Amino acid sequence: DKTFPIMLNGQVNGYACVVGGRVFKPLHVEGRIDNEQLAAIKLKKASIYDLEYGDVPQCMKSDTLQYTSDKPPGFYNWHHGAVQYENNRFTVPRGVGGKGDSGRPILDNKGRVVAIVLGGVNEGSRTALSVVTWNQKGVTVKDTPEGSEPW
Amino acid sequence: DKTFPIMLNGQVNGYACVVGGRVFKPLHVEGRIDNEQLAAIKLKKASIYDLEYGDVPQCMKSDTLQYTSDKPPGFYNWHHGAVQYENNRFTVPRGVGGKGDSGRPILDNKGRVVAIVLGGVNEGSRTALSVVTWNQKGVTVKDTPEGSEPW
Repeated sequence: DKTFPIMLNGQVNGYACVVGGRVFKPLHVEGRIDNEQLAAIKLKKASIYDLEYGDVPQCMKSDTLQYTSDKPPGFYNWHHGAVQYENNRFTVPRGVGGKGDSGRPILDNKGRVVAIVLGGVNEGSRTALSVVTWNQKGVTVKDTPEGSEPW
Repeated sequence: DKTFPIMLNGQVNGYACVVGGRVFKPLHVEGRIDNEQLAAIKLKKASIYDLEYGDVPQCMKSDTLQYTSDKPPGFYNWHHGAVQYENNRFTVPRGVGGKGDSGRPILDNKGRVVAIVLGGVNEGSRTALSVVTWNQKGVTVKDTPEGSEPW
């Protein structure tokens, strides 16, 4: 797995992570990408999408496995423990999921990155997030609960 | 000894090596030289010669000892074992001496770099190389066996 922080002013401001099929960088924030191999790659950002085009030589291509439909409620391994929910983002503990750690992938226990967080700072006594994943049939759609800011 | 790979796209494409008297870089291939001290040195390439001018401060000057005439057939320490031949380049093992490792010096067992390889990919069930060294009286001449490509 290659999940890389983004270098801004010599400190971490983002967190770039490569995914199956295409290499991914969260283009919501800026900062020089730490990896030198990615340091010479053109940027392809859409109006609302903040994703890097996959231009890694196909030796290390598809570092991960993408995620299909049929979301279970079960455990998804997160950087800070497992997450367990199905209707929307898991009720992450308070304090966790704040700010400054943009671009963190939530993966299945089977190695299938279910979604990519793009904010969702607080959602009450619990907290869900604003993320993007396949819609129902494999459509890269973002869902943003109200009160969502990059985390 | 300072033998340095050449940095192209953040991976090794060449192999620069400093020699007695003058600092050497194989200018046949390109790529940013890894060493910062060499990163600010002008380039002096001839029509057929791919050698860097020696512009290192004379503190580390003459890192090696050059090689005189009277080639013995004996062992010359190579990056991949010793080499033993006199008429031409040693019958290197098959598979060894392929491509991508340009700029590798062959040294005497006494610390005297007999020649510098500049290709010679394959020469049959054995393999010799295309190299450059003193001719007979100390003349920097290249010999290229037929079927020679940079290695």
